[PDB]
Amino acid sequence: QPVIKNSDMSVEMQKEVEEVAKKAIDYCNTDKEIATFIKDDFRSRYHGTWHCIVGRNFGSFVTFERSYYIYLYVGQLAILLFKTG
Amino acid sequence: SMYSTSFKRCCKIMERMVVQNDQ
Amino acid sequence: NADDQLKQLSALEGANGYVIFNESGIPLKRHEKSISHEKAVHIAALVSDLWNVSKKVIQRDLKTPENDIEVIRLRTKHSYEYIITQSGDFTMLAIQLC
Amino acid sequence: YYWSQGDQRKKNVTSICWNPLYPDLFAVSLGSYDFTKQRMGLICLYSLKNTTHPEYAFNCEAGVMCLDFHPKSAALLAVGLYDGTVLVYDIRNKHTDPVWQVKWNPDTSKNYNFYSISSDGRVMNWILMKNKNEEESTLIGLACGLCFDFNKFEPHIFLVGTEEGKIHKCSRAYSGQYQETYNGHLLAVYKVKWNNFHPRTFISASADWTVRIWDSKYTSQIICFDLSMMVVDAVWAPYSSTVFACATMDKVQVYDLNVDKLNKLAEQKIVKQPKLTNLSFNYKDPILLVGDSHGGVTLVKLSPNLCKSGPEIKQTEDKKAMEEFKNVKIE
Amino acid sequence: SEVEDTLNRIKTHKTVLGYLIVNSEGGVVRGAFKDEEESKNIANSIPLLTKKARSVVRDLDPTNDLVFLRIQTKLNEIMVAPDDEFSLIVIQTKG
Amino acid sequence: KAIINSSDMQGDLLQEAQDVIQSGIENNSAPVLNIEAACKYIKENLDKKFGPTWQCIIGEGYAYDVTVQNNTLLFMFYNGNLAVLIFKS
Amino acid sequence: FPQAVKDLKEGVEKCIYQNNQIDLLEEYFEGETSEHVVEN
Repeated sequence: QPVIKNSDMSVEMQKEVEEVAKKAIDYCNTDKEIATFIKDDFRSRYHGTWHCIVGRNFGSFVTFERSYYIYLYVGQLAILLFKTG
Repeated sequence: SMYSTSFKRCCKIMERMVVQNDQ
Repeated sequence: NADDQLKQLSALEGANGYVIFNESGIPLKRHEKSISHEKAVHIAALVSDLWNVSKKVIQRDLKTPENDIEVIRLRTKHSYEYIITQSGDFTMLAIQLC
Repeated sequence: YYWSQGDQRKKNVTSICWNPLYPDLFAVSLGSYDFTKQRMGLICLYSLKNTTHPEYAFNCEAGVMCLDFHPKSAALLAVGLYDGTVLVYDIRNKHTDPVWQVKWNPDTSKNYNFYSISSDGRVMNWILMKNKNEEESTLIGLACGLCFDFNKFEPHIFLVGTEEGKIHKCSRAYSGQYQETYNGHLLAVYKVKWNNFHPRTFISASADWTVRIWDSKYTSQIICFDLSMMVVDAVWAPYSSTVFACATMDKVQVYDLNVDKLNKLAEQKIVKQPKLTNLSFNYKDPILLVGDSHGGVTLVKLSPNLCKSGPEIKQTEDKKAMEEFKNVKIE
Repeated sequence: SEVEDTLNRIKTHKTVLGYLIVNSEGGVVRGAFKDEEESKNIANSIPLLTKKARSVVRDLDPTNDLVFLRIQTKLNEIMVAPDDEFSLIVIQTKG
Repeated sequence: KAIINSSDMQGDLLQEAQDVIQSGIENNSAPVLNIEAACKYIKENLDKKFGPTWQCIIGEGYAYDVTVQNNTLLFMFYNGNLAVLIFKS
Repeated sequence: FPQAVKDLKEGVEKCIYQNNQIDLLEEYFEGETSEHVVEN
């Protein structure tokens, strides 16, 4: 059950975020593998440089491109995806 | 020394490696 | 299969904190948070991920697939006992005295 | 179900005992008739939760009997050899007459005395801190019987049933201080125990299948009770009930005098293997353990006969007074 | 020598089906298995889960170490004795 | 009680990083504190001081995997059990 | 508001009681605490 907490993308790119997150959950049990799945997926479909953090007790402060940021909860995991470069 | 320490571990290892669930 | 049995279960001597959590990772009832609420949350999340790893392994290369977890009861002697009992929706955990 | 047959398919159980230091630990002794097997003599040790086979043993070609353990805790092991000698082993480590009985006398200050009755009757006793144990220390008491029972409260006093048909008493100060004889039924008695309860009550059982309640305070016995198989092992049960048991020929006859008359309260034949040998009750659970003449071990549990919990406990002194009343009745 | 004695006693222990002595690595020194690749996947990935297990048993606090991991399944029995250099696993019948 | 665990940058910036995490603790030192406000403060201070593209992270049990510029990375521990990571990208 | 949720929660009682019994059985591991007896 994805729960978006702070997103910047358009609704389509957000939907893609949650779909790729659901797929990564279906396939990979380890957070690193999930994050690499998401990051490589978005870096491949779009072009540039994406970064994805997956955690449970986590705060940060990052710069990011405009409409290229999401902070959400899929199931019970904290996914912070963004594009820098 | 490593062989003897592994032996000391393996002693109790076998000890409660025999004790399994029973009625 | 009722709150009467649940109260009996709480009355089971030797058990310190019971933790029932939906597979979503939600501790519904408890007796461990009754001592510290920050314990069962960490435990439920961590052990749900552990049970996912256990699913991977119960489905990896030696354990035939289509075989599910039945009960994973662990025990750290002199520390505590921690039973995991998977369900289709729930997961019964208990922190008993070893 | 732990039915041990380590070798002992051709052996015969001579003794079974438990450990107070480890309440879950039991040691058995057997005698073998077939020398074509592992070794000679026997002392086997094992716990209740350990594998059926004996976990630890002591290997040698020495026939060993008269086995007893260190009184404070299982740290030293004593054995009375068949040739009258005595040996002692550190547990925390890898004569023209045999000895009949052995006992530790616990002196907490140091090592604990050793008493061995020989097969002629004469008693020996000594102890030495060096256990490699040297029988140079020794004292001898003029003793006529074989199985010497000691007074629970006052360990210096002892009694015995002799083949001459009497039951002698004496003590440690003089071997000739008190040389009268108990004459409850005046028979050749070969077994003695003591009621492990409040009184100074003991029991002595003869070759003529007669059991005898030697109250230390009396010269005439209390209840001259009577039953076949009283030559053989007798025992006080580790319950609040004053339960008695005799056992031969894969058959145990059991008395609960706390709930019924002197007739046998239970009896059981066993078809597992013939000719039951020595037994053991532990206070913890009624998993009674027994050996066979074939050397094997077995156990059963009959919990309904555990305890009655009202009449056995505080009415037992009243019951001994009632036995004395039955004596006044005999008169 | 004690590794030899314990391997010997495990072999003496009836109801064992597949013995598995590994080092702290994924090296099966000896194995009573019909196929070795099966034991390979285990003696490799099970040490990974054992690293996870020591991780969590210390995540509690450095109060105890993983002395054993003895699991019993419907079909058999996976005894695992974590050892300093070794790991003593055996597939037995769960009797 | 600063316990530096992994260092990559220069000792001056080390000292200032410690001072800034300390000041953040004092800015938020109460059971109602959140590590997020101190994180904002750390990152923004290190921006306005040593340049942008800083990143502050605070917690005790977690697992990061991030890309960092050389001589711009620090991770450390507190007797108060505060594991603090900072890095420039 | 779902009471059937609480009923499904209570349904775990059988497995939970069996697991309590299993934990009681597997309470204490074998203790072989180090001890030295006169070491002579």
